[PDB]
Amino acid sequence: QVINTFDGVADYLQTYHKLPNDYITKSEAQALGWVASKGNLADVAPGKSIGGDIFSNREGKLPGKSGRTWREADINYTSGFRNSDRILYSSDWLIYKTTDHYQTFTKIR
Repeated sequence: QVINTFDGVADYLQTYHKLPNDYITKSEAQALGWVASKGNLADVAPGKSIGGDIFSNREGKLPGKSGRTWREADINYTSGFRNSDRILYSSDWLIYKTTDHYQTFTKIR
């Protein structure tokens, strides 16, 4: 039910080409009552993590291709304020990780 680690998610993405069922976008989350400054995501959407939004890369920290879109998902989230862990996945399925809020990324896939 909750796939939120870098190998589990990497996994799921590669096989299903979509995020597991416990991910919702910032938008859906706001729709449910999340108020970032309150750190209450887990109170309005228990078991969910933020994920699925476009990640821009206009800074080219990630390999680019004309036509490639990047998406991100929060990793290791249980509750509270958001952490520094993220999964970055492309259109054409390259998978990267960041543990320092996009300071650096590592190829996973």
